[PDB]
Amino acid sequence: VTSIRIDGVLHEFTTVPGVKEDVTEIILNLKSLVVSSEEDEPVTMYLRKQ
Amino acid sequence: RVQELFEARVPRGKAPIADVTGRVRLEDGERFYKITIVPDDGGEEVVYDKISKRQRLRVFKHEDGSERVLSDGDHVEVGQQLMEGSADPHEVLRVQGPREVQIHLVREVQEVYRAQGVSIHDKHIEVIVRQMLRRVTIIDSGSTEFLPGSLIDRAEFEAENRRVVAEGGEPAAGRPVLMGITKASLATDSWLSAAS
Amino acid sequence: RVINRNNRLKRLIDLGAPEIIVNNEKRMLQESVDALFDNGRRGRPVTGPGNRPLKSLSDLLKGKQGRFRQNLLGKRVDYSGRSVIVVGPQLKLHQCGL
Amino acid sequence: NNSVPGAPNRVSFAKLREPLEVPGLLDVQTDSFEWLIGSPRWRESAAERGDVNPVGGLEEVLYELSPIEDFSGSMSLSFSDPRFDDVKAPVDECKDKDMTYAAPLFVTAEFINNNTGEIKSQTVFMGDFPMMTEKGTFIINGTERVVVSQLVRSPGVYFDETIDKSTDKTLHSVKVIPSRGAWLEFDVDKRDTVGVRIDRKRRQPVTVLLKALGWTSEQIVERFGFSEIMRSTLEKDNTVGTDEALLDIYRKLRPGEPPTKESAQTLLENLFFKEKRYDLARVGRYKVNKKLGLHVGEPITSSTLTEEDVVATIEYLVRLHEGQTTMTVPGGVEVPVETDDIDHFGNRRLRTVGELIQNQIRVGMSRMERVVRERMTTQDVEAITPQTLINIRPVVAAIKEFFGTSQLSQFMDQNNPLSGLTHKRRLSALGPGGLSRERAGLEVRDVHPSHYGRMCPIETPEGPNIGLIGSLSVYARVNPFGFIETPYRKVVDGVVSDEIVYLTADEEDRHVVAQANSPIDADGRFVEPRVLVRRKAGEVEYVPSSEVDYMDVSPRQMVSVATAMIPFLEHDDANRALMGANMQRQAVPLVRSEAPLVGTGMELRAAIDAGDVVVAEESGVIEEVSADYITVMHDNGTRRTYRMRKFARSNHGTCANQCPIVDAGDRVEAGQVIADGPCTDDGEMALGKNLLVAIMPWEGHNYEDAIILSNRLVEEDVLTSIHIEEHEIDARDTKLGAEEITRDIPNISDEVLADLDERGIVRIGAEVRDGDILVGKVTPKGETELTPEERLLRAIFGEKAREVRDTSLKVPHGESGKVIGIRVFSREDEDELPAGVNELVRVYVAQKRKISDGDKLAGRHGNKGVIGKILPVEDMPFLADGTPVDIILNTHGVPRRMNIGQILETHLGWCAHSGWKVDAAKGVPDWAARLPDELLEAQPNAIVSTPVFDGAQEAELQGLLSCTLPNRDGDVLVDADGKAMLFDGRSGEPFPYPVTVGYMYIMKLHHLVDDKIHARSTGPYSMITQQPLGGKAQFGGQRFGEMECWAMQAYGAAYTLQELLTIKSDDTVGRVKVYEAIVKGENIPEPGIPESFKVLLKELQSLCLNVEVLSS
Amino acid sequence: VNFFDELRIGLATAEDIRQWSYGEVKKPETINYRTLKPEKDGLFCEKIFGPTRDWECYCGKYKRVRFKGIICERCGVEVTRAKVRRERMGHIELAAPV
Ligand SMILES: [Zn+2]
Repeated sequence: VTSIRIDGVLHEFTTVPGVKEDVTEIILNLKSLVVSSEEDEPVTMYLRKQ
Repeated sequence: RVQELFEARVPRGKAPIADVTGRVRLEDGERFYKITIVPDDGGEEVVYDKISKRQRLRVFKHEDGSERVLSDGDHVEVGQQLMEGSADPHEVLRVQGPREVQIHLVREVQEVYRAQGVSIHDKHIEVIVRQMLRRVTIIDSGSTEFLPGSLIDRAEFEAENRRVVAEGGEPAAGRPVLMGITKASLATDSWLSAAS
Repeated sequence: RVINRNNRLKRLIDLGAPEIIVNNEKRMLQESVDALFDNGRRGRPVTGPGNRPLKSLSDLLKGKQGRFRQNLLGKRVDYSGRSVIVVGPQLKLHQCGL
Repeated sequence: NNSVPGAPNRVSFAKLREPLEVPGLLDVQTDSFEWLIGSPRWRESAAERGDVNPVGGLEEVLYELSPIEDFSGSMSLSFSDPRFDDVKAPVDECKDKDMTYAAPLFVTAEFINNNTGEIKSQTVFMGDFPMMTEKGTFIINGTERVVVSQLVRSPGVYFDETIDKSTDKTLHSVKVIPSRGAWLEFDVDKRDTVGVRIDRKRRQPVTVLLKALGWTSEQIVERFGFSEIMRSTLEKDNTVGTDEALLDIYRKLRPGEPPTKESAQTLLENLFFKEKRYDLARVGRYKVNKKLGLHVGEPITSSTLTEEDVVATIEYLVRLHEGQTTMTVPGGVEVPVETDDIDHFGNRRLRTVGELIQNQIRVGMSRMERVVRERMTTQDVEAITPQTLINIRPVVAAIKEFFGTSQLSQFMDQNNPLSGLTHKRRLSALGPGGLSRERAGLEVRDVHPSHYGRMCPIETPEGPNIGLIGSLSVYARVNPFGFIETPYRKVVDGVVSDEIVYLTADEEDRHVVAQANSPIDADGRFVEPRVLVRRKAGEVEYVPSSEVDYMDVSPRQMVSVATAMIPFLEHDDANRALMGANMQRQAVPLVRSEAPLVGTGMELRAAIDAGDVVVAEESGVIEEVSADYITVMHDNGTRRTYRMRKFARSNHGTCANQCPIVDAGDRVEAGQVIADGPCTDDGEMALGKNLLVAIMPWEGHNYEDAIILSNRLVEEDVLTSIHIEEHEIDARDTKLGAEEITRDIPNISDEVLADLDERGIVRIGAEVRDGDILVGKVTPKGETELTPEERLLRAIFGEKAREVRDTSLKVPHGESGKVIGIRVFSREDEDELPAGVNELVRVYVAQKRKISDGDKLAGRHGNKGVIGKILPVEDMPFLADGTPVDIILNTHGVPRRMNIGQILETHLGWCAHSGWKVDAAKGVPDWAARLPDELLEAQPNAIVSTPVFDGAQEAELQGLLSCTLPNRDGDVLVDADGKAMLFDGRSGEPFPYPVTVGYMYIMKLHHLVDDKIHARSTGPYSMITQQPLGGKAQFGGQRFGEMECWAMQAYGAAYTLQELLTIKSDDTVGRVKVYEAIVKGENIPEPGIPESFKVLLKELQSLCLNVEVLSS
Repeated sequence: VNFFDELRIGLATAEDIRQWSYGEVKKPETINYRTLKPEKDGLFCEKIFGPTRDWECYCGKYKRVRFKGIICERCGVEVTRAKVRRERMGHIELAAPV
């Protein structure tokens, strides 16, 4: 992962209602994510959970 | 110790000095030591009334040993300290001249520095002591304008003395003398630095 | 103070008056000039605030802030820079890292 | 034995049990204020302590004042019973809204007129009071404040003794130091002239003043018959007669005044019996009574000196001169006779915040009552009302200025909770009302045998203020008078007593104190017949096991709070221990904290009492939790909510956050931590991380305290911190007009202001680079103006027809990061602002810093260092199983500094991390006899704790290192000694010899590199001195000391010095020309005349001194 | 330029001070407290020392940059950089020797 985009959030030093940990903690957790790329261009994923 | 030595104030130890060479005739006063030395050639005895709380130092003998006690009736060389301590530079200067006091100061500073173990060359101290003792106090002005008892450097004093003598005017009687760093630096030739 | 007193002298001498007032006024002028060239040299120094002696003209030269001393304490120069130092064993003797 | 409900479980190398839990670490700070204001809890505590008279602070101070009256006796005023009210607004809003946490106080004043006989009583408002929050801090104008205690010498009598160098005879000097009044010095001299020095006067014989009171000569003879020297003095004095004596005393005190009997008679009582003019604190009176054993059976009420005290003092002095050991006075029990010591804690009292605030309000009350009495005397006597009398300005102004400018009001450093706690517990010794640095003697900075148990001897600032700033002991508690105490259990007949009592310095000296570490049988029987003991002063000697009276409580009774959490403190050196303790107060809160693997058991307790961690009040069940707030349901049906501040700038620039560590649907018991603040992990302090260390010199990159770090730390955010800056701009009115923040700004490209919003401020969440504009504003131009006409003219016509300059605020030199939030205060919205201001706006910039080169690191044993180089993860040495190390330490610095404790800490950390299992099938090994039965079986990443002065011994470590659990690969890495075989990352071949490895706790200091680095080539120049500005923020050049001039002269370098002094500091045309020449290819022109010389000329020419140049 | 063979301090004289200065202060008034400008011949009047701004006449008659060495007759001031204000002096006249 290179860069994220959180809807309704303007930067990383803040929180979002409904979650138990702020943006920094989720960024740290996402750092552990492992993915393999087959295409040589920036691709985009989605993560929608309510 | 170094500050006091360079400042050339009254030594705290203030050891007795051998003003003249002669046959020491010392009578040990348990309260105040009384020291007299019979001159060899002739003259009177210089008398010292020193404090007896100390322990007499070595007498100058053929052996020249530190363990020896100050034996009465012996003989000592001019300028030698009779007891442990420090000799006032003015006394040794007046009774020996500038060379002896210069070498004594150099040796004393070198010794105190080597006590701590550090080592430095002598010339760095010679360059300082040369400036420190470069003044000639004058007792009388006579045929000179300057006020008697005013410090004058040796070069200018000699120049004025020779100039006045060459024209027949009587010479001015002056003697060398040293001072501390503060007094040696407060009197200079450039006015701007002095104001600084 | 000095200018004000001089103008009072001028006006008074113009108006005309006996010797006592003129002499007193001249004395006051001399006092002010002495104070300006130096405060506290002689007599009670002038004090306006908190009974604090004022810094006269001559005070610009003597003292720690005297202009003579301050020229020797150094100046702030350009083309400078400070940072921490870390030992580097990969450098020759006549070399340094920036 | 975990007192708190849900603290993490960490078995400890416990061998001895402490019979009492550590008292509230902040009770000392809060008790003073509680006593001062007066609350039911304080009254109950005082009644429990046994004090007969429960008296508050405000009531005492404003009751000792009343009843005021006029000299004519026809009018009087009284007012008592001070009471307080509720709060204005919560603490959060007060801190955020810039208000001040306070509360109003009302005093019921009664207005009585003597000649008439009327009473006018009603409540009166007396301003606000800066109440103290539950964390022992003062919130003033939104900025945290904390007042530090002070050390003062208790007012009393001190018997000094100086030996004459010539006479070689004892000269006993007694000097009395009351709170306010005259000083009496009775000294026996070689001449035997036993005299007095009242207000630094000549030594007048004591007998003269003794007779001045009318003391019969026969009573002098009989009461001093035992004294011989004083009898000789009596026979030697010439002047005799009550009238003659008093007149002579008056002349000595006040010469040149009408000598009359009435004058001296009134002056005596005025200077020694008028309470207002001559007063002593109740502590002083009690201490003097105890010293002389006089007036012991009654509670002190009158606080004035008495004649019997003086006669007893002189009797004591003469008896001491005679050489007696103990002296007795009728009505007084036997007491010893000896000289007093200044550096004894039986004399140096402690004035908490209560005393300081009481004195300040006393001064305010005196100022108010002076004007009140003058007004009542002068104002009409018929329709006068107390409301019109009392003036509230002086007291409020006094308290405000005390909180503002008093040196005892310091910003509470908030790098981490430990620093705040230490600051709250600090014991200052300097400041107003105390000795200065130069006058204070050097001896006071040394330890005293009476410091054991009261003030820690280790913790101390490194700077010149060494010995003047201590810290309370763990178990120290201030007595109601101000003398520090220390718990003790009294041995009655050689059997330890579980019940404990508190003893002060004087009582401690008068008894026998045992040693806590001395073995004691489970039944309370002393196994050893001979037990070491501490005696009167600096004396220790074995004594039979029966006469011993007192025993300490715990081995940790003399260490400070900061020093109490340094493992293996019994192995380091004093200087190293002090250095480590001071370093522990400089950590920086990280992003992901981890609790230490090895640390004392005083970590969680020091965190709960720190106040930076919330805790449930009542045992309830959590319904739901959120990242921003929590809601716990009480068992009584009352819902409560706690709000947790997230990413709020700390008082020192660091960040502070709170992350709840509770789950939804758990019945949380009362007293259980609910959220972890900065430097915390599961409700316990964590100031650093755990790194795998190696001890070996590596290619000189760790030379002379340097340090090497693996890139794994950098790329994993192991030591990444967050720092939040703060900037603010304001638009204040001016005579030429009022400035207004506006998006538009003259002559600026659209791109530059592309970030500002419509209102004229940068949008939140926009990256900012150094030199960028942060907020725009316009400054009007100056022209001719008229106050009465221009206002109306501007109102009717000529609106917005004047020039405006640009003075927008921009980011300083060397700052960057995101914009997290913007706070704007407007006078339109009825927001309190400083006078003469309309719009003050502050912007917070938060930057995430990753540990880099030039950063400080240091363990808990005081071993500083810098990051010499950060090698790639592929280059660091790695264990035989492929585990690369994270940091390498030099070895030559360990034995010279003599801090061997860190080696043991590393070994124990490795042992705990790897987990151990001591063999027990054949039985407990002899070396494992004293190990706790539950400490023989550990798990990977286990937690262990070694209390100071009582921890695992060398044999324990030797045994543990031989039973570590094997790696998952089946092999054990380290040997019994603790060393291991490595593999070089560069050469690829193993080192010829093994090396030591293990986990050691590493903190992060606040001396970062980004703050230090700075450059300056060309920039703004000062206008008054024509020199470049100074400081990194102002983008100014560096200073050039005179020693540099001396060095340049030494080398004989001339042109370089010329440039440094002329062409780069002062000469304007020189700077312009040289800059242009460098821009082009032309040679640098020779410098000119420095501005300093020309200024000196044009200034010296002002003193009529024609200073020519003589160019010829 | 930078050649200073010697430096001698001489005792000045009334005519010397007359020569040095470019004006004769007459009123003690400082900068105006309302318009923040010097008062006529006050302790800061531009007619004595120099223009408050650079290349700026008091009356604005010759405010353009291209005027050096030109004294404005309307206001009787000179046009040079603000620095010249730093290197010109004033002498007060005394009605009574001191
Ligand atoms: Zn003009």
